[PDB]
Amino acid sequence: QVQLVQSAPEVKRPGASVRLSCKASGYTFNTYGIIWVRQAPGQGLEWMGWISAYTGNTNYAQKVQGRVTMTTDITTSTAYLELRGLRSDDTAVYYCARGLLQGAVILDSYHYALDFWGQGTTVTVSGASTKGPSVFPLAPSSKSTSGGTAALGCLVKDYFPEPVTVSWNSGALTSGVHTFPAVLQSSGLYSLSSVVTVPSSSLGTQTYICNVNHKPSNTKVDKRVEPKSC
Amino acid sequence: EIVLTQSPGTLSLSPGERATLSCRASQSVTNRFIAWYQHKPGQSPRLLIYGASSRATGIPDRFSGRGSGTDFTLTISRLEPEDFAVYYCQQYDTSPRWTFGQGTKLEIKRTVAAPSVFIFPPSDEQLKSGTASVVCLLNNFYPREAKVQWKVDNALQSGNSQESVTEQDSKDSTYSLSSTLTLSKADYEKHKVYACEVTHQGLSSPVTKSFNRGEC
Amino acid sequence: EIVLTQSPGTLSLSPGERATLSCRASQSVTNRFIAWYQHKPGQSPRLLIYGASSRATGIPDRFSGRGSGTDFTLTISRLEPEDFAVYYCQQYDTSPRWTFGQGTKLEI
Amino acid sequence: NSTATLCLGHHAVPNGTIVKTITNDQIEVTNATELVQSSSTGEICDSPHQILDGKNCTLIDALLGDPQCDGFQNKKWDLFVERSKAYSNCYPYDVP
Amino acid sequence: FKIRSGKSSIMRSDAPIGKCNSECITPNGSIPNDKPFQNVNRITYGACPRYVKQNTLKLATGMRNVPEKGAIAGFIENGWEGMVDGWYGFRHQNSEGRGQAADLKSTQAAIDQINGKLNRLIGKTNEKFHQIEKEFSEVEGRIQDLEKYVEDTKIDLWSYNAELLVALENQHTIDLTDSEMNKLFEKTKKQLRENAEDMGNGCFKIYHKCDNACIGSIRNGTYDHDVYRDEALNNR
Amino acid sequence: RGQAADLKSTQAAIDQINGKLNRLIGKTNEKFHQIEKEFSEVEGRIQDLEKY
Amino acid sequence: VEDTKIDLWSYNAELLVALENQHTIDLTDSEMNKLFEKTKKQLRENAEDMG
Ligand SMILES: *[C@@H]1O[C@H](CO)[C@@H](O[C@@H]2O[C@H](CO)[C@@H](O[C@@H]3O[C@H](CO[C@H]4O[C@H](CO)[C@@H](O)[C@H](O)[C@@H]4O)[C@@H](O)[C@H](O[C@H]4O[C@H](CO)[C@@H](O)[C@H](O)[C@@H]4O)[C@@H]3O)[C@H](O)[C@H]2NC(C)=O)[C@H](O)[C@H]1NC(C)=O
Ligand SMILES: *[C@@H]1O[C@H](CO)[C@@H](O[C@@H]2O[C@H](CO)[C@@H](O[C@@H]3O[C@H](CO[C@H]4O[C@H](CO)[C@@H](O)[C@H](O)[C@@H]4O)[C@@H](O)[C@H](O[C@H]4O[C@H](CO)[C@@H](O)[C@H](O)[C@@H]4O)[C@@H]3O)[C@H](O)[C@H]2NC(C)=O)[C@H](O)[C@H]1NC(C)=O
Ligand SMILES: *[C@@H]1O[C@H](CO)[C@@H](O[C@@H]2O[C@H](CO)[C@@H](O[C@@H]3O[C@H](CO[C@H]4O[C@H](CO)[C@@H](O)[C@H](O)[C@@H]4O)[C@@H](O)[C@H](O[C@H]4O[C@H](CO)[C@@H](O)[C@H](O)[C@@H]4O)[C@@H]3O)[C@H](O)[C@H]2NC(C)=O)[C@H](O)[C@H]1NC(C)=O
Ligand SMILES: *[C@@H]1O[C@H](CO)[C@@H](O[C@@H]2O[C@H](CO)[C@@H](O[C@@H]3O[C@H](CO)[C@@H](O)[C@H](O[C@H]4O[C@H](CO)[C@@H](O)[C@H](O)[C@@H]4O)[C@@H]3O)[C@H](O)[C@H]2NC(C)=O)[C@H](O)[C@H]1NC(C)=O
Ligand SMILES: *[C@@H]1O[C@H](CO)[C@@H](O[C@@H]2O[C@H](CO)[C@@H](O)[C@H](O)[C@H]2NC(C)=O)[C@H](O)[C@H]1NC(C)=O
Ligand SMILES: *[C@@H]1O[C@H](CO)[C@@H](O)[C@H](O)[C@H]1NC(C)=O
Repeated sequence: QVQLVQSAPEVKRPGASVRLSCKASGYTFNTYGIIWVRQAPGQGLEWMGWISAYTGNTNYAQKVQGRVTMTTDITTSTAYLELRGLRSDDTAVYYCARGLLQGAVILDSYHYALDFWGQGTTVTVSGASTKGPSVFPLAPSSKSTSGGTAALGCLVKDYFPEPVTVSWNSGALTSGVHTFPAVLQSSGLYSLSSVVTVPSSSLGTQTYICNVNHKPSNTKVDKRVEPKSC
Repeated sequence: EIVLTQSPGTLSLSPGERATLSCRASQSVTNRFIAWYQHKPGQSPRLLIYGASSRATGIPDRFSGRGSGTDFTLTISRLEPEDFAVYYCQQYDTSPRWTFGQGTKLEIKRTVAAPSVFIFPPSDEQLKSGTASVVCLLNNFYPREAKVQWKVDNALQSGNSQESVTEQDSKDSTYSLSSTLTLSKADYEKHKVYACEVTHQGLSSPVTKSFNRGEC
Repeated sequence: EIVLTQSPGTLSLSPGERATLSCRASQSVTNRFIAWYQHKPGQSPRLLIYGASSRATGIPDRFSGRGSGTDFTLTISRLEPEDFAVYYCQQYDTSPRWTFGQGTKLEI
Repeated sequence: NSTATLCLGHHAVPNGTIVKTITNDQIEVTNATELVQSSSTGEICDSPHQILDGKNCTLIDALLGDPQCDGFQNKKWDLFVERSKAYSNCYPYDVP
Repeated sequence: FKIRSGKSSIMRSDAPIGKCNSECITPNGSIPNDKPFQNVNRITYGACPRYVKQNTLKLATGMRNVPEKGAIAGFIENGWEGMVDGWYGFRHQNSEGRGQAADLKSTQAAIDQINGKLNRLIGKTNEKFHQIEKEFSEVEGRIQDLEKYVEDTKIDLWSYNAELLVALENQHTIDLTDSEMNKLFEKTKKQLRENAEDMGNGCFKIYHKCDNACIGSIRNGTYDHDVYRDEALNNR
Repeated sequence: RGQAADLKSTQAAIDQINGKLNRLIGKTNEKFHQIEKEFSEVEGRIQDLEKY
Repeated sequence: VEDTKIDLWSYNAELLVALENQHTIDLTDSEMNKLFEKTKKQLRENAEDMG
């Protein structure tokens, strides 16, 4: 079937240049153009530019006219987007949807719209050094914290860059597990918090341990969560 | 350029109700352009309605599009759990250009639910590092509108906290929120009372959870 | 091609009676074309009506062309023995093509 | 020989349609679109304009309250489709 | 009762009521709202095409269809039926042999012009809800004559406008498609300069040693007059 | 290097544009009495025709 | 009604006359230019354009 496969997630330093790839399968590549649209964190979709496979013509957004260069390759149906002079605002998820039919006259509005979309590639641009996370436990509170509900968690702090994968008790606990989206701290290192609710009686019976994996740093840390006693 | 404005920005509606989403054009545009797209969290955006009213292949017939000139609308009937997402609206300039829309969020399902509030004091190890983090957690609360105020020795603190919210939970369609207060170790030691106050629609009286420094 | 259908194929009238012939065109024609001819047996065809309603030079005033669009008519007032013949519909188009008609016979 | 040749040409279709220029009545073209709709589905579609089938009642008859139109009482419509089979069963009425 | 200023209206028709979606409604039935002109019935409700008396109006979406007849020919009076990859192209008879290729850029430029024209015609929709009635059951004298005249004059004026638009757009289409080819001819002439001459027919008679690479260099735009210049021996 | 602009061709184009503009911007429609589109009430046959 | 119809028809006729006249002039001149080009092609390198 018609399918679009994008490039891999990338991490870049401010002022560098990044190249992104988009590959087309099934439909004849030369007939339709490739159109790149990006989504900044907490922002709507934003058009960047359009490249044609039939013609070499390119049109770029006004905000990125100077810094953007787009290319096409017939063999084998590969579209390249190069962004230079990367800035912190360029951190976003970049998509590559199929574009207008550049082979024949057009009456259906289907070719005048973006139809088949790629998975998207996440580009994070920041000057921070890659850093493994530090895990600090969030202890169950005294007074049982509630009559029958106990809350415990793990704080994942000072990690760069995303993603982190957090599992509880090696996947045994899947009920009530909440993993909040990361927040960018002022220092530039992401921070995250994961919590889960367990019965108050079970606090003594079961030991609760949170597992944190950070593939970019190749660091995996497991911390026991226990109620503090004095 | 041709800026597009999307009406209502957030819409809440129980399953099985018709929904109308509005896209307003700064200038008149032919019905040929102005297509309608769907974005599901963590997933690539999808095309629902191309042109003005035509239905894209594989799109349920419940989805319908309509409109002319400045005003364009998307109507969904028999709202099912697959439908809940963010929706976008776009058009085309003669030299290829695609102005998109701000984004209408269909956060939906109802049953006002009271938040469960818990407070977590900083660990001693983090204190050894020199940075202290106090965490206030709101669990299983609806609607998503909630206000958390930080009180240190009955003193309001502004600008020293950050907040993070989960998406709709599939099981109960509830939200969860976390507020983190970041302070230095010396500032943490300078005060003994730490509290977070939560005001919510479910709670008639604001609920405050507190701890005393060096006292468990 | 453009097809002109004449009517009636055979018309029998008494001498001294008006006769009306009808030619319907497949497609609309500007009155600048569609002309009417006469073919007495054993003789060369004669041009009666050129244009749409203009008599040719040296044609009796009784012959009267008329009509517009799809339908065109030729009316003969006070039919006389000279008039017995077969009458032919004609059109014309930009690339010269003179599509004729089947013909109507006056069995007076 | 060291002399080649390069010809510049266009495309043609074996199946040609005919359009009208300003000057020539008949000029042949490859693909021609039709700008005039000259057909009907045969059925009046209910969506997205609210249609009320008049059935046996004219709008005036429904307004008056002729018993056959009892069903149409207090109804909202966007296009009342009056029907040719309209008949009245009540006191003879003339409306200036 | 309630009297509201509104867009609801009434229509006299016997057509069945079905289940479907269509913006335009006419007494015969619902008709597509795409095509800019219609010839079904003057009575309309909704975003309906303008009514014109003409049955078929043809808007050209392609260039003039010129047929074709060892040797090869050019745009002068011949048109290659076999060319299918693109609208305009280059054919060649070099030492290796005859070959055919298509210029993508010119084809898509002309097609884009046609596309913009088409977009300006088909997309528009005229929204009209409540109107006069043109079907009259009885003879009413004065008022009937006026409103009948209104619709008749409106129909005639719109029909003339439609014919003018169609003819003008067709003429522009044909002129543009021919001009694109003539532009390709002049560009190739500039690039060849001293090493070629127009052979009457569209075929450029070029006198220099050309391999397949030479033809490729002509089309992609790298044929340099200096590299092949010494073959100016043409005159001698 | 230097630039000198041909005045003759420039003014030929300007003359043609002047002609078309002069044809367009001198319009006067002297039409006094007409019908109205302000209706404080609703009438029926006349109003529907007047608006159309 | 009559005034509107007369003015609209008159404008349509004026536009028609203008456009058709322009087309006739363009057609007549274009044929001559094409004849010049064909004569040049036939003469080949035997003569130049005198100006
Ligand atoms: C010549 O110029 C015309 C006018 O602009 C262009 O117009 C249309 O091009 C498309 C092809 O992409 C065709 O649109 C299709 O029309 C169908 C309606 O059915 C009619 O047409 C078919 C022939 O296509 C007839 O067999 C049929 O009886 C009807 O007369 C729709 O059903 C299509 O929708 C979708 O259908 C399938 C669903 O599986 C999809 O896969 C398709 O991709 C499509 O999206 C579609 O709307 C249409 O026929 C063309 N119109 C005309 C008048 O020809 C031509 O593209 C252009 N051609 C060239 C070579 O230049
Ligand atoms: C190439 O082979 C194709 C077969 O695939 C043929 O293409 C068809 O050509 C005809 C003629 O252009 C198209 O038919 C229709 O033309 C109507 C009016 O034109 C004439 O049509 C016939 C045929 O000559 C005449 O007898 C008649 O008197 C007319 O003068 C239009 O009314 C049609 O448009 C509308 O048709 C229906 C009916 O109302 C509507 O529902 C439609 O929506 C549309 O609005 C149509 O244009 C036909 O479209 C062509 N088909 C295709 C697939 O292209 C060619 O004949 C053939 N060419 C050669 C040279 O052999
Ligand atoms: C809108 O308007 C239509 C048309 O007027 C109404 O439909 C009519 O409804 C009445 C009531 O049911 C029908 O009256 C029946 O007539 C039958 C004989 O009619 C036949 O012949 C006429 C022509 O003379 C045909 O038009 C018709 O189709 C028939 O073929 C009787 O046999 C019926 O008697 C029934 O009841 C008795 C009870 O004692 C039984 O003994 C009988 O066996 C039988 O079951 C009855 O009298 C009338 O025929 C209908 N007309 C049509 C055209 O269908 C709609 O009701 C009206 N309203 C709405 C909302 O649509
Ligand atoms: C959509 O609905 C409209 C409206 O109902 C419909 O248009 C109408 O069609 C009828 C039938 O073709 C027209 O009535 C004709 O009028 C002409 C002119 O007076 C007559 O010449 C016709 O006579 C026919 O029958 C004769 C039998 O002896 C033949 O000798 C003769 O040659 C004709 O074949 C016929 O009475 C009517 O005028 C129109 N218009 C209106 C406003 O009613 C239309 O056909 C429907 N369908 C479509 C696709 O639009
Ligand atoms: C233009 O087309 C030619 C067709 O052969 C391409 O190939 C080059 O041909 C020149 C001939 O002088 C050689 O010198 C080059 O070595 C050839 N290059 C390759 C990669 O084969 C040529 O690449 C094309 N140029 C462009 C810019 O696309
Ligand atoms: C449609 O046919 C009629 C003749 O019945 C004619 O008046 C009209 O010009 C035709 N429209 C065309 C050929 O576009």
